[PDB]
Amino acid sequence: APTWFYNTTNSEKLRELQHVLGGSAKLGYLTAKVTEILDVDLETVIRAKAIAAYRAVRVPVIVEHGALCIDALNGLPGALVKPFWESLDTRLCEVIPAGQRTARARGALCYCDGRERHVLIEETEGEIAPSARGTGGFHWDPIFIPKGQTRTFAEMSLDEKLSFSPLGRLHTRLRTELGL
Amino acid sequence: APTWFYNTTNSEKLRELQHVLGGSAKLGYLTAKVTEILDVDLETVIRAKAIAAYRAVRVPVIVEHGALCIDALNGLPGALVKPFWESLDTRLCEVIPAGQRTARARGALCYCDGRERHVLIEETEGEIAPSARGTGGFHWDPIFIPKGQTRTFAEMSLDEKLSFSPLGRLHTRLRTELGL
Amino acid sequence: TTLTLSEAAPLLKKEFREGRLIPFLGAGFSKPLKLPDGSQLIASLAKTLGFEPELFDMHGRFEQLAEFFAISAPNRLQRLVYEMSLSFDSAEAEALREKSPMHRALAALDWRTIYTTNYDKHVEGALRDAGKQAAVLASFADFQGPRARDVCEVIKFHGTLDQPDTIVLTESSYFQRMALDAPPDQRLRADLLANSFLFIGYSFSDTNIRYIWYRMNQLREQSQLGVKHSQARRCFFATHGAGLVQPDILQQWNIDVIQLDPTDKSASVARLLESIA
Amino acid sequence: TTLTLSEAAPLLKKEFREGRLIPFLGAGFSKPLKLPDGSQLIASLAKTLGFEPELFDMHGRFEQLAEFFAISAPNRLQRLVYEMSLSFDSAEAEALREKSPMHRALAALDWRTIYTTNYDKHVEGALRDAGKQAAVLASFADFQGPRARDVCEVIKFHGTLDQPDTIVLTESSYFQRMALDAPPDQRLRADLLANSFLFIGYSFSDTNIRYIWYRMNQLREQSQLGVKHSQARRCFFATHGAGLVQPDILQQWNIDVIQLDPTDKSASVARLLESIA
Amino acid sequence: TTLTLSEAAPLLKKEFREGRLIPFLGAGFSKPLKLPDGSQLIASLAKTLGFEPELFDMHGRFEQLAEFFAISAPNRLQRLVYEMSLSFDSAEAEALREKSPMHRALAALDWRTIYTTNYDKHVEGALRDAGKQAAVLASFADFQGPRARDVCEVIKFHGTLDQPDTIVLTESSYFQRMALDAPPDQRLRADLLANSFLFIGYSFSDTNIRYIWYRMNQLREQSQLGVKHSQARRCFFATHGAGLVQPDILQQWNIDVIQLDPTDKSASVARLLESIA
Amino acid sequence: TTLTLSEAAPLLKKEFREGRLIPFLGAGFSKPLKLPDGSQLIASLAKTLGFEPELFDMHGRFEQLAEFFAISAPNRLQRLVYEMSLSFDSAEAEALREKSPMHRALAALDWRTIYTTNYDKHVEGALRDAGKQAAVLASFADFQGPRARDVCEVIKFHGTLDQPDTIVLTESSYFQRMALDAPPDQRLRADLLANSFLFIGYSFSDTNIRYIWYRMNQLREQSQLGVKHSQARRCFFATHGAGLVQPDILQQWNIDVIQLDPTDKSASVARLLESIA
Repeated sequence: APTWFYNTTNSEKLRELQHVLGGSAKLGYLTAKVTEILDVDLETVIRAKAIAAYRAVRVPVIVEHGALCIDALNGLPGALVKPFWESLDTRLCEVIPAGQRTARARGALCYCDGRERHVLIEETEGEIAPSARGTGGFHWDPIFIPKGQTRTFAEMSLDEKLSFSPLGRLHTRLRTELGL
Repeated sequence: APTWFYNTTNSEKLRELQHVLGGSAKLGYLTAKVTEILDVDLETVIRAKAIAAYRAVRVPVIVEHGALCIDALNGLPGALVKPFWESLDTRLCEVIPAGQRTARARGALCYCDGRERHVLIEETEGEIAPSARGTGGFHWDPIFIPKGQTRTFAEMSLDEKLSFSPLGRLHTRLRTELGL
Repeated sequence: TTLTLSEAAPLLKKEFREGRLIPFLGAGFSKPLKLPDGSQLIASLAKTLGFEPELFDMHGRFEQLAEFFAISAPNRLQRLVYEMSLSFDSAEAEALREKSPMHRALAALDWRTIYTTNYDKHVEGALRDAGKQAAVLASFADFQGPRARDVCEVIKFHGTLDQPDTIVLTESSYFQRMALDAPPDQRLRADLLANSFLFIGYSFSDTNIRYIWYRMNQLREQSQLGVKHSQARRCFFATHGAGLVQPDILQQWNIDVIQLDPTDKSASVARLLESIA
Repeated sequence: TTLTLSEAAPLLKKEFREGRLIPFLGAGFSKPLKLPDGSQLIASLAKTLGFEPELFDMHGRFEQLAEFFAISAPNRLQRLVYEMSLSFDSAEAEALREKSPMHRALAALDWRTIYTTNYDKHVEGALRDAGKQAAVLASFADFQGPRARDVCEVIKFHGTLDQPDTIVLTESSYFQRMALDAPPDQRLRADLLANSFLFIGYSFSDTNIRYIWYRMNQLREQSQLGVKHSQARRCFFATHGAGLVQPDILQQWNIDVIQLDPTDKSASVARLLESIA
Repeated sequence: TTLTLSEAAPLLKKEFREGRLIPFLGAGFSKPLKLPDGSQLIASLAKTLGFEPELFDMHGRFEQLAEFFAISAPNRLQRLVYEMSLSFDSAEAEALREKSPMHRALAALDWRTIYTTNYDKHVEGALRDAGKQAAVLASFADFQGPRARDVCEVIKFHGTLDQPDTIVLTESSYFQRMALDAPPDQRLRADLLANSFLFIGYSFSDTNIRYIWYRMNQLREQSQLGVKHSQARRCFFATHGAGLVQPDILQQWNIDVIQLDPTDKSASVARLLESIA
Repeated sequence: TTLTLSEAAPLLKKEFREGRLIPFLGAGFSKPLKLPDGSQLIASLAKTLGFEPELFDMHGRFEQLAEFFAISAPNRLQRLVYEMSLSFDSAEAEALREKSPMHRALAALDWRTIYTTNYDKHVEGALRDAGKQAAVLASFADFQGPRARDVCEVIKFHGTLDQPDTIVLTESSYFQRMALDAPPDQRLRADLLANSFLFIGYSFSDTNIRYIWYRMNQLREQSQLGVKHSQARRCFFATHGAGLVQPDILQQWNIDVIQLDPTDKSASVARLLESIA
């Protein structure tokens, strides 16, 4: 029987997690729907999802949230990844000016056993792409290019993305802290 | 004693309301803090504030919400007026391209007696200003110019703004429907 | 302070071999049957009174909104019991009850007494699907009727839909059942002296089963007030999310909390009932 | 002394154009819905009391056997009302009600008041299938509720299955409805002063509708005891087998018998209701 | 729930010593007199109207066929009352009444009030054969006439053949006696307050005495609606075949069923009336 | 079905002139005193057990978290009662109590009995500020002590902070006060026979005062079970947001809801208490 339960609702975030932490016998998987807080700060959102998800499942839970922060939009989308994705899918590469393209992709995990929350945050500095390129990802992976490469996240494979994406360094940190 | 109670938290929305509907003996004023739903659609937000505000005060309540919809941002900010105002005060006139400036200012009232909600929506078509001009308004009134004028909302007086602003035509409709 | 599936399996088996284990089934036991909520049913009946369905739900709890029908429009309360009988006991709910592993694992055991708090017939009908006989006990006329000793007695603790005057659904009816004077309550007063209880399908925020959990403990302590204090049989409460504070409270009410696997709700309850066999 | 289909069609049309025709629908109107008998249902409930089903039917009429459940085993009488509500108002009975030409021809007319004596919901539900609004009137709380003047009022003369305390099915309940003190009875006392009635779906050997046929005539004659005797509107009774003695008795009770074609029962009633249009 | 002969004998004797037992005699009491049926008499009168006797009986009950003579050929209804008076009160019926043990055992007791529903004179004539005086009470002029207190008052509940306008034989006359407004009905309203009744000579499928059995119980309960509920005197119904469901219904109508020996019908009634002495 | 300020003012004045009005004061009456929540106090004590304050509040209600201290760390529960006594009865809370218009308008009237459910001393201390004498009644030793008849008796319904063993704050202590066996409960049993109650400072979602509202109505109806039903004095509940369904429920519990002005909470309660004078 597991000890920690990862709660997610996106079907592709689950497939990338189980590619990395799928063999661990002490990680379970739940799909409880919790009411998403909306805020620009990633530290605020991920710390409030852990209360909202512990109330739903009442087991030691792990939650996840992402953020895209563009310097042309002065920190927006931020942790508002739901209302921009429901309005600008990948047309968000058009609505920002073409002179300054730099942005930062950020991710956060928070695990809560009921007594205390612990937040892990990674971050990748990159720059937004001129047009949407690629299929293999979720939410903005066709329009984000990390610093150093010429290639987007969705143009990469799954092993290539998790060596650059923020959610790849978090899942290695989550393995060693929880002993998964 | 009043019959309908207008619930608001902004201190300048209250001062404009009482300039118009201040003499009515059957309108009270409440400042209960309710949890703001965040969504792009104005019809969704104002219809969910009326449930959230009736739960707080339990009297026949009137709520209010505004929206700014820019065509360059494809409907954004929308009814997300809180997270953009906490990030782009009036620098939002810079982050959109300078070729296409058109936008629509929208407002909505919803009154709920406990049995049924009724939504009133007005709308003003205009275009965003190149720089923030004016002091007399709230939330985006220095950077919005209506169609026809050369002058922003915050550059206008209070009587001039309420003959152009969406919240001015709503308060005249609210008087005749509720008999205030 | 929380048992697992494998730890609680020899504890439940020891109570069952000597015939001292009684299930106490809640609304979560009828969850795989895909029944309507009842709060959705009472909201759609409020359209005739001028309420929007999301607005009528705002004015109180479900038993409080049923109190409103009991005093202001009594023909809509009888309409509510009518269309729950068409919905909770429909032919579609029977077909899901045939293939439900929770209801098959319940009927695979030779119980003597089964308690339930839900109004539908799917606790007895699980026993009829296994070829076993069941006796419904809800009113005074049910206890007076004759039956054999082999038949499992299923006591409807809050009434049955075929006897609409036994339904405990109005808020005032929940308050007057706190005195424990109903015929299901008087049967509970004698069964707590000898038996251990297996509570399945409740939440910690119910506030009605919590009074019953308190009052059972008070009646055990009152039954040994003059004699020396002897140790009683432990009761059990199967949960998918136990929390961190509530299992310690339940332990002082003679109830041990069993943590079931929360990934599949229906399968983990079925593995609990099959470990008793 | 018996009207045919073509002879009674201008007589019924004249009463309908001035809004003075009220249908009075019996158990034969729900015949195409393929409902259970009720006497078959009460016989299968007697197996728990030790009766064979053909032997329990021997000991009296259906209302007399329901009297036996009302006094010796009251939980089986509530079981009978329960499983009639599952059977008479099932989804299979609604699907036959969609395609029934009797129920379509009834709902094609703008009635003001429809009386019925059967417990099922298929008189109102025929009006809901035609996009029309209907108001069920069975208890005192139904009359007190508000409604528009356009809505056809369907008075359940012997109760409705969603209000189980209004059901007139026990023999003692039939005897106390002979005093005419129920809210459907008080509405009938005022409607016989102004309206003509169309009785559809009864037999001559019913002995309950015969008392109602007598008592309506007595209340018409009592309402003109001091004034000069004026001529009243004729009532009507549609039959497939009229006989030879019974239509002469009914004529003195202000009721004219209409002979319908007995080859197809459902079609000849539908041709009667379409000739009114 | 059925008394025998020896069990009901001290119960009937206790009511008779204090003068609170009234016989209520039916058509089965005139069975040993070998009278014509009346349904045979009404069928032979239908030959003049073109009916075969087996075909005229097909079209309804006896009171319904007498309704047909009351409205279509009134001279044949008066012919029916005429030739029942020649047949039911003939000299051959008096000679069988001399030797009948039922009529001798009835007249051996000093009754105060005897009710009967049959039209013939053989209830009073049994008392005249024992040297006792009887007073026939059928119309308003009979009650107004003077008499002594020693004389047993025999109330003809459905009229007498010597007063043909008091005969209750038409179906409409049976329906208007359900309101209880006749002078025999008003006497029954006061006698049920103080007396117990002995019903002899009826069947369970009569449907006219069943309304009287219901309405007597309703008038006893209505007479103690504001005061505390006191226990009333039990009524009695002597039967040769009691059945299995009908005696339980009669017990709630304050009537205890007495099973008599069905081998000889006339002897077992005579042993009942002699056990009262 | 909701009274206003001017409508309820002659109703409260009529009860007060004849000395039959008792205030029943809740936690909302101590709202202008700026006291700590208690849920904030119990969360900061959970830091020593390893809980974050927002995480410890997640695991249940306030009385349920106090149940956890009563059984797992009893020295922290006594710490909670200790630092509520330093906070609820501080010198800063007394200074706000001097200038509070709610507490001045309460003490301007000559009450005979005042009930309160909050633990602080500010109900009696309002009477001491007006130069009046008050008698605290919480334990058995308080009732046994002598006092004059002029002194207003303030009954602490859930205990007082100077008698820490009288505090009703643990969840198990709330459940055992539902039996009504405490000395404040026995005083309430006699005062509901003669008095009307003014409930000030509660919410409709309290679920503890709702049981008290139910149980007072049940004890009034039980006190007139054999005699004729007479009309009782109406109780009152002052509210700032009444809602739409809950005032109809409260009317059947002999309680009329008074809508106060929600713009200023403290002023509208003060205008209510001054209209009684």
